Amino acid sequence: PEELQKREEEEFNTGPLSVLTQSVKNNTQVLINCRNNKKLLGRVKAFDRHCNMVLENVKEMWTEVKPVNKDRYISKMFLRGDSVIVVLRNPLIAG
Amino acid sequence: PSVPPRTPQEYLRRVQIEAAQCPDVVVAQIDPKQSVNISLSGCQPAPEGYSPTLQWQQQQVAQFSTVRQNVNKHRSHWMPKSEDEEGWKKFCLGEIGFPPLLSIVSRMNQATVTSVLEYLSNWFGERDFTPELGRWLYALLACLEKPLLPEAHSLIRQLARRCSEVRLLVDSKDDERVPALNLLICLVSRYFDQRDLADEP
Amino acid sequence: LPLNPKPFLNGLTGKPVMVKLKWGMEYKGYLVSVDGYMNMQLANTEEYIDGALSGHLGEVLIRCNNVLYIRGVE
Amino acid sequence: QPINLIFRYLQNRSRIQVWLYEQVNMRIEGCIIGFDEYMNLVLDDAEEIHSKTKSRKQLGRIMLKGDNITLLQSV
Amino acid sequence: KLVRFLMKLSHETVTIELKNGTQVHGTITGVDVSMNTHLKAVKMTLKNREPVQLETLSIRGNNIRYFILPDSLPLDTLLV
Amino acid sequence: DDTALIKAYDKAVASFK
Repeated sequence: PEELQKREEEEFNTGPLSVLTQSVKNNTQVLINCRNNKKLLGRVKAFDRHCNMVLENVKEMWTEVKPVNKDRYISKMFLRGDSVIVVLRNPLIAG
Repeated sequence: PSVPPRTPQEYLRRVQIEAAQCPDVVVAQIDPKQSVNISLSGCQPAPEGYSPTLQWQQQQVAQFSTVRQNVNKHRSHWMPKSEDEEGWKKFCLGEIGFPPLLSIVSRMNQATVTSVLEYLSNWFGERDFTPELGRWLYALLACLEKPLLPEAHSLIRQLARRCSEVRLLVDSKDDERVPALNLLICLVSRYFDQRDLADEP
Repeated sequence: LPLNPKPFLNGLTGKPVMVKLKWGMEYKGYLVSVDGYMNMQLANTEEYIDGALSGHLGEVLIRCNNVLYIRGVE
Repeated sequence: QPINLIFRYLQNRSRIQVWLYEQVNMRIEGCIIGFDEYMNLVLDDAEEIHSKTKSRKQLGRIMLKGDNITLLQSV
Repeated sequence: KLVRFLMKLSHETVTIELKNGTQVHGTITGVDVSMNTHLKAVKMTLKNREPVQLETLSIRGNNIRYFILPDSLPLDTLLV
Repeated sequence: DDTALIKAYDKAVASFK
């Protein structure tokens, strides 16, 4: 039917995409490696099969020429799945 | 049935049918540690009392927008070489050196605006903050057109950090620097969208 | 015994795998999970750039596209 | 079609080489034992052939994604 | 689905990182179902150039890294 | 006004109260 979609949600609460629904359900942060060769640390507000995402409180983090850490902040973001490489559940971050 | 398939399409149809018999999602239970990602800190909060009011920050942001309008009147009407760290420091700060007159900043292109900003931050790291410096930073920021490159976002966050750090050294709100520092922080944090650095009081 | 891509992959769950990505990095870990689109979830994940152990990532979702090949490990 | 090419190679259980899209410094080689409509291959007894350096890394049984594939040929 | 949400965003002005890294500030006239995005009132910022004004730009869904949304944007509302 | 930035700055520093 259309309630065979409720498999989808059973499939997100267990699939590999659980990693995301974690962050949505619990307001947790994740860390995505992105193809722009930078990392995005944020919370996931929403997502689809393709890893299209809406994120909150994102820090874009990267390095550059001896290499210096750089970053930048982004209140709200629509991230295309295409740009995503991998995604850490419970990443470990420090000052 | 219990023959094999002679054409690709048949084989595929045969695969497809097998692939519908399989479970679509499969999870395996395992039974039983992590690198760190070094992240740049935010802005060093303000000592008690020192944090400026929301209505003041909102006030300057609005005022700063206006200021940037005027920066395009003069900009239609048209220096060390762009790469000369040292000269740019001299040129601006001197011993004195030159103020940021529209004459001179409206003639500076974006990549320069940005480089200079770097040079005055590099000065600021190892020298004390003057009001001469305050003027230039304020100017160069007003001469930054947006959307900004990320390199340039990271730049002005660096500078906003450096301000919040210096603000801790102050010992009376009567310090000349305080307002200038609070401003630059407010501008980076509210005009240029890095609200993760902003002084929410 | 023609082995096909879905069943082969479903067959790797539970076990150690080495996923290798389009862009030259590879990741070893225990293949926790797998979906229709061949996304994957690894535990005890280890990153290797140029073959050099780069980091220890723990739990990790890998988007399907980025995968070049996957293979099992002992 | 590229599929018909493969299909056969599966009949012979031929050993094949694969040219990758993103990567030029490298070829994959193996004996093919399954595939699907997106041209993902199960590949047995498989190897990374580095160019220049003439080296070859044993992988064993792998699944190669179909989106990666420039070209297929026999060995 | 998430593309339903993007299509609710006309007249919102945004910034877009393109895949080549170009930053593209503009106002959304339309987003289609494959994420192609038409803009107006556009300002493009390029690594080694000065910027660029343009009355309009239209952009390939698959040429986008991500959208930077306006902070005031009310998400919970649009996520339905 | 050529020094209009310089002015706007000081006005802006000044205005802290």
